[PDB]
Amino acid sequence: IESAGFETDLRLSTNGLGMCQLYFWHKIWRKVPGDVLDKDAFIPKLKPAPINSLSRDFVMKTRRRKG
Amino acid sequence: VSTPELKKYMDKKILLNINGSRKVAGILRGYDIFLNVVLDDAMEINNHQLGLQTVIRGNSIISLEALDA
Amino acid sequence: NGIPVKLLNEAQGHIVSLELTTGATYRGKLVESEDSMNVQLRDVIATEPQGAVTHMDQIFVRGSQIKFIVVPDLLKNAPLFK
Amino acid sequence: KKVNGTSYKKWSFDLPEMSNLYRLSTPLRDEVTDKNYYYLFDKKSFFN
RNA sequence: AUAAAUUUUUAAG
RNA sequence: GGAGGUCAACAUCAAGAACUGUGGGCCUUUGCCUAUAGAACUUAUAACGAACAUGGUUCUUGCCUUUUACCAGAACCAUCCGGGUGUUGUCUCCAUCCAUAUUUUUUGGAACUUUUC
Ligand SMILES: [Mg+2]
Ligand SMILES: [Mg+2]
Repeated sequence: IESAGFETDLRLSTNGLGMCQLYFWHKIWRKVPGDVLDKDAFIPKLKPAPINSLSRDFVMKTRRRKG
Repeated sequence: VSTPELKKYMDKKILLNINGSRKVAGILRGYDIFLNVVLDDAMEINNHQLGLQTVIRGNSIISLEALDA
Repeated sequence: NGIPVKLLNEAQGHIVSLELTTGATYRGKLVESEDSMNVQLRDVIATEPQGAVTHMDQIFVRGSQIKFIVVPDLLKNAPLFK
Repeated sequence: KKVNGTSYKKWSFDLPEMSNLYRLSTPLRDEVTDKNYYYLFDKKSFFN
């Protein structure tokens, strides 16, 4: 989710020297630093949420898309 | 120059059709670039075995037709 | 190197016919050939010089004792010669 | 050798000359040696 | 941690 | 006969990724299928031009008394300064494949005698 713009960020920032590749093999996974169920999580409203809760964010969103 | 590819026939019983309308049988043990054959012994074709192991010269071989598949 | 040898090699796979010094014609799938025409063949019939025929599995023949080899006429076409 | 003739089309040169011409033209030379330098500046990025 | 820059004049009625 | 020319004329240059001729079969010339020969120049971050102008109509705007002249985008079209290749003519300058004999080839295991047909 953090890689949405990564490649072009890199390739420009170095003035065309450099390169990047993003690939998914080992199928690693990781905890999202938030706590999935919390009422008090801070909803940034147009900002990237603070790391203390990113999970309550992601879930409170996906549940809105689904239903 | 190149080795006769008889590694398929290694450790199998073969009818060595040999010079002068004769025959030999026996399990294949080895060979060389001249096509000499070293084989664990068998009969001369009614029938009679001579030797424990046998070595056939290259020139003498008409054919070595496989008894086993 | 010999072009006949090359031809023989090419004929690998195909059903070649094959007479010896003895005059004992064979006909079979050519398994392997070498510079010295040390042919191996599969599913091979074996005619005696007198007349009678005998089926046999995987014959080996040493080119020294080979007389002439018939290859299929498709190989005439291409692309060994030029 | 060096040119067609008086009609003056289709020039052809040798290596040493092009070495010297390449030397003298440095202030007007393009100077950028790789394609990858143009990334969002090529045409298609302008059309887009 | 920002580097984001429109124009511009003559005739006739 | 060769080299050229700030010479000319006539062809050809945007397409089913595409040209032309020819042989054979079917329909009845076209067209389809099959066989064969030759394809200059231009094209894949697409094009004759490693460049870069203007005009017409139609819409959308922008200036904003009205028309020329205009502001900046689009669609459809044209004009203009140039270019390549091919053929012919003309003009100018010159000339009449190992090198060698001891098991896979070429240093042979060939010959003699006899029967049948
Ligand atoms: Mg008036
Ligand atoms: Mg009026």
